[PDB]
Amino acid sequence: YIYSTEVGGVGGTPFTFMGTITSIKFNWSDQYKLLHHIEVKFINNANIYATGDPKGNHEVILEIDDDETIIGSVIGYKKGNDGRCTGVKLTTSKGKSIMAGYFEESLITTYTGKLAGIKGGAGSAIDRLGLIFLK
Amino acid sequence: DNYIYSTEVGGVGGTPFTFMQESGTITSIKFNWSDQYKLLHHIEVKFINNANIYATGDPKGNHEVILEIDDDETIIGSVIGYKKGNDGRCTGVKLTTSKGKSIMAGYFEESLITTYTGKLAGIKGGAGSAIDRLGLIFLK
Amino acid sequence: DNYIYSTEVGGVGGTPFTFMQESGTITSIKFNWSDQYKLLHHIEVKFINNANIYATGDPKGNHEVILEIDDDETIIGSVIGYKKGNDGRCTGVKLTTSKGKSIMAGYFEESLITTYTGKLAGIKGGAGSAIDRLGLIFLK
Amino acid sequence: DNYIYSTEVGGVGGTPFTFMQESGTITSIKFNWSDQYKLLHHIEVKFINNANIYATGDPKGNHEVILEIDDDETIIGSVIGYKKGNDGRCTGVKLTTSKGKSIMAGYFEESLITTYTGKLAGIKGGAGSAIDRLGLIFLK
Amino acid sequence: DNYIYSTEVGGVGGTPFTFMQESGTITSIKFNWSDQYKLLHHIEVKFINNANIYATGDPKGNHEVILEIDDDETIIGSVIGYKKGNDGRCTGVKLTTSKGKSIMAGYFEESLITTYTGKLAGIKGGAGSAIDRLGLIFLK
Amino acid sequence: DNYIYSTEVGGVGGTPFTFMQESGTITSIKFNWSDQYKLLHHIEVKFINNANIYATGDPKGNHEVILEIDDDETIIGSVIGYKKGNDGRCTGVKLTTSKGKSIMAGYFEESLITTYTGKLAGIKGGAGSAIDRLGLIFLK
Amino acid sequence: DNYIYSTEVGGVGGTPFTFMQESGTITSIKFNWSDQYKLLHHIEVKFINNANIYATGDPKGNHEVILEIDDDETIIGSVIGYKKGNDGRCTGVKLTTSKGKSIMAGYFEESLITTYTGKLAGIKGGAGSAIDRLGLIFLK
Repeated sequence: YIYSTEVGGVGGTPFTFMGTITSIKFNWSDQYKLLHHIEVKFINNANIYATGDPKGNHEVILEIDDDETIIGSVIGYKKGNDGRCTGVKLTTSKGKSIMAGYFEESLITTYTGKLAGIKGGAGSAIDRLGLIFLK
Repeated sequence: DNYIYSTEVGGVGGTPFTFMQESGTITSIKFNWSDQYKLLHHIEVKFINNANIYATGDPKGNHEVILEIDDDETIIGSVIGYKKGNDGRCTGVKLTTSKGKSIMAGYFEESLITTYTGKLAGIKGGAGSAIDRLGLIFLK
Repeated sequence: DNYIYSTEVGGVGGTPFTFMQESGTITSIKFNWSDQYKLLHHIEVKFINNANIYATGDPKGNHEVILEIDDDETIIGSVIGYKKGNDGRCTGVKLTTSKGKSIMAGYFEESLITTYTGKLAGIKGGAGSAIDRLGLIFLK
Repeated sequence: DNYIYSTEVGGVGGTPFTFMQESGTITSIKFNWSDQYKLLHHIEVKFINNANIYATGDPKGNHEVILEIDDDETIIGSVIGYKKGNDGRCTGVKLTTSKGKSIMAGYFEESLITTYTGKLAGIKGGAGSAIDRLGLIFLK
Repeated sequence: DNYIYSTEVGGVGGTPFTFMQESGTITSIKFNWSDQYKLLHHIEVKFINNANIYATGDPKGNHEVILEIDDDETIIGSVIGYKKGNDGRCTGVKLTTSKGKSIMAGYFEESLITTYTGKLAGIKGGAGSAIDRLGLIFLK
Repeated sequence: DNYIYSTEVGGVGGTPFTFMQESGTITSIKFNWSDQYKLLHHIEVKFINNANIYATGDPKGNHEVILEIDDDETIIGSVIGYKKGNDGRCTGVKLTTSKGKSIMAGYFEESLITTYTGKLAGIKGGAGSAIDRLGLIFLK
Repeated sequence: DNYIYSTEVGGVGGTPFTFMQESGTITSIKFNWSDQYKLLHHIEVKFINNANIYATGDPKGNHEVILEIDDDETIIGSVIGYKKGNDGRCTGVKLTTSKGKSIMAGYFEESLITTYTGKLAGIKGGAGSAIDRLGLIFLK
């Protein structure tokens, strides 16, 4: 497994969810321009692993075929100890793509391959998010 | 199953519907929608080797689109717009086939899902005044 | 039949027409339409190895387009605009062939169908003042 | 005989013309047109291994375009703009070849035909003040 | 000949020029033009295995462009702008080669020719104050 | 060496830095920059098989970007914006890899370098308040 | 020679320069230019297996660009802007390599040359205050 850089702040409760992700969901707000909540289903598992309070007015879901990889990954975030995740654009190997939240401060173009989990911290909002892939 | 169920999105309201055939694939599908309420209201679905039209929800909407689908043609680009929550609704659908055919009906102002892809084999959900909830279904 | 029938779309009005030949395929097809009423009004259709012009509905409209079609050339992109309902009408047609040839006729302001694809072999429907109803037909 | 005749479009007026060679192909084509009247007025056509210019209609127009055509080069995109009816006229022509060459002449404000495609082998029609009527011609 | 002569376009005025070799192809070519008069005024042409610079017409124009041409590089996109008539002139030239090189010179406000294509092997025409008349020439 | 040193561009000011590892490559890089001063201010760099974060210059800037880089992924498109002269500075960087990944940081209003390409293996330069000077380094 | 000389363009002024090495190729190249005078003013050129910087003309200009060039990377798109005449000057340069790298320097307001393509092996010309005259040079 390959662990992307966790970006955003140091706040909120630790989460680590790690089969392959076969669905992912991003709750976000216009009022605060933050990611607030994430859920993640796995490949042969009905269980929904979730984190942070879904207090936001939009959500998007990306379903992901068994053979489909992420080729284009970007997380928007505010940098610093006092930080937060603000947005995410993902693009797959089949042209599928999702845009969530805002990109007004800092960015990371992450590592690419088959998305295998996420890790970070979450409270009111998503304090910190880093992706995980295969080789 | 020999089948992949997309996430049913929208609300928990209306009457359960499930359209599939023992060895059939969707060969045609229709979406009624309104400008006044920005909702999907009605759906119909024919299948291969079967004249029967399976329908659901009240077609009270002022537009409709139909996609016919060749026997060997797959869905490669699928998106459902919807309002999230227990008290939710479907608002729009874009489909794109494996032959460049594309239909786009509805509004996408709140929430989205980019679904799974393959040979469209049925739909599942709930419907009343409008389409409360919709999830697609594919082969392997 | 050795034939695939597109959904006839539009209303139930006007006189039934059906154009197909024992061993022809459509070689030419014309669409008359108006700006004043935003309707298809008239259609004509020549066939391979046959000089006869098969026509329907009154050509009262201020524009027309013709698509000529090579012997080996297929339809890959077919769309009919229409008003839905028992008291309905066809409003427009975009066709695209397998050589990049394409025609746009009339208006697409209410409802659409993306039809099935193959070698265009005839048309069927009803016509009066205007084209009440149109469905295409292909080989397999 | 070994030839495909596009539909002659436009009116029934002016003097008959038919330009073809026993085993030759058009190697150059010219279109005179006006801004004042938005008509094609004059055409000329040389053929392969033959310096003679076959011409028709009065060149009273303020623009002209010439398409030269390589020996192996085909027309893949052909369109004639025209006013429909017994009382009709040709208004414009777009041609596109198999090397990306293309020419645009005149106006397309009333009616169109997307013609048949292949190696252009002659033209036929009628011409007077202007080009009353034009149909193209191809090999197999 | 082993050669294909594009149509000389423009007027009948000025002194005859013909730039050719028994076995040579243009290696470079230059177009002088003015903004004041919107005409081509002067041309120069080197050839492969010949240090002679062949020129014609008075270079009284305020811009020039040069296209150098690799040994294996062909013209795939050739156009000459010109005023038609006995009393005529060349106004512009766009060339595009087989390596994406291209030059644009002068103006295209009246008439055009899309010429034949191949490896450019000379030019021929008439020139005085300006370039009265220009035609290109290719191999087979 | 086993390397290729791009040109260090910008000024001669600040403290010398050099980040390289004995048989390893940059696996991640970060650029801090400001809107207020239109400068690169700080850089950090992780390497393959090494948890250490090597950094330089004061991160007083209001934006940062990070590029992670797969083990087999190369830089194919590299550009550094900078103010030239003894009293100079780096103002921006665009990088593009062999997987379409790309990052933009800072401003490009004065001077540029399109660098050498291959596997990014370290950076070298000088830094103080800001990044006085930056040059990249690749594997031969 | 085993070398191809681009046409030197611009004026006849300034001191002759010629940069070439017995078996090497340009590995780097730099263009100083001004907004105040819209001229190229200075050029520098490193070569393969040689740290020496060969330069010419006074760098009095407010911008510079550098193109680094991989060992196997060729120029596929080369253009020099210049004022023509005995009293002439170079105003700009666009280069494009065989890896998508490209640089734009100075102004293209009067005259151009699209040069010969291959591996850049040196430059020659004249320079003073500014770059009076520049021609490129390639291998076979």
